[PDB]
Amino acid sequence: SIKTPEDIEKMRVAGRLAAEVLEMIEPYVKPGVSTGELDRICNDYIVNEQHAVSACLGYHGYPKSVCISINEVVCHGIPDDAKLLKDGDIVNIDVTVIKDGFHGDTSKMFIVGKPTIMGERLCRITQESLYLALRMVKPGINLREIGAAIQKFVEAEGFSVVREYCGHGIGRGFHEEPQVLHYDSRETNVVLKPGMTFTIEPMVNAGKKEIRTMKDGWTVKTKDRSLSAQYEHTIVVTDNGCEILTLRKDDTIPAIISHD
Ligand SMILES: O=C(Nc1nccs1)C(=O)NC1CCCC1
Ligand SMILES: [Co+2]
Ligand SMILES: [Co+2]
Ligand SMILES: [Co+2]
Repeated sequence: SIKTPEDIEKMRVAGRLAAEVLEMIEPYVKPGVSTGELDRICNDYIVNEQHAVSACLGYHGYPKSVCISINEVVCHGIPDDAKLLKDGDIVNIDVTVIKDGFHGDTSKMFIVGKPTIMGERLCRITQESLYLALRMVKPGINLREIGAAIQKFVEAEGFSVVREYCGHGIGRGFHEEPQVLHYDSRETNVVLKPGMTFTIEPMVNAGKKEIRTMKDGWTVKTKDRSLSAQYEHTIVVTDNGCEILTLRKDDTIPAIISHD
């Protein structure tokens, strides 16, 4: 749908909160911490300090506040008090906060302790795949073009794009239309218009594209057990570009992108 300025104002708030959860949690992502504790830290911050709520907690049956996906876990990794992070791990923490009725959805990769060459590369390339997509967002561009660009970039770096999961519209709803595929598909025919709000969250595997759902029904792993990485931002299409609503202090892309 198309958001009104009033709606967007609220999404800036929700987006900022979600981004601040990732900024706040970064220092905590080190060797020895459990994903369960990280989840608790995020939730306590969201509820007690931001006076907001995790959109993930309870969503479609999800049992935790954030999704934490380590190494080969592609997405929806369930925080676990017994799962400890260690040197070299690449970890995605996907956050979604609701505030004043609107959602802010974002994720980033954290590398624990000493990064491995491939781990740093996969994360960097993945973030750049998101950045290149964000730099294309403007009225008139077709979402299919963005998916094509992401895939082309990722595969040229020897990595694969997960097909199953995609970006999504967002607002009062967590996952609204349209679907934002991260690969070229004729199924995609959406011309961007001002006011549209959605996410871009490419999941990239170091190995093959195939994935598999684990026994908990949420955790997804690469079929070949290769490393996987993902970054995500929620944006609003502006009259001549876009505004990243979940920009962080560490992001290396501007919040307001304009074309012409
Ligand atoms: O439900 C999804 N993600 C969640 N993260 C935390 C709680 S729920 C999700 O990505 N769903 C998509 C796959 C099916 C429909 C869209
Ligand atoms: Co999800
Ligand atoms: Co997300
Ligand atoms: Co999302």
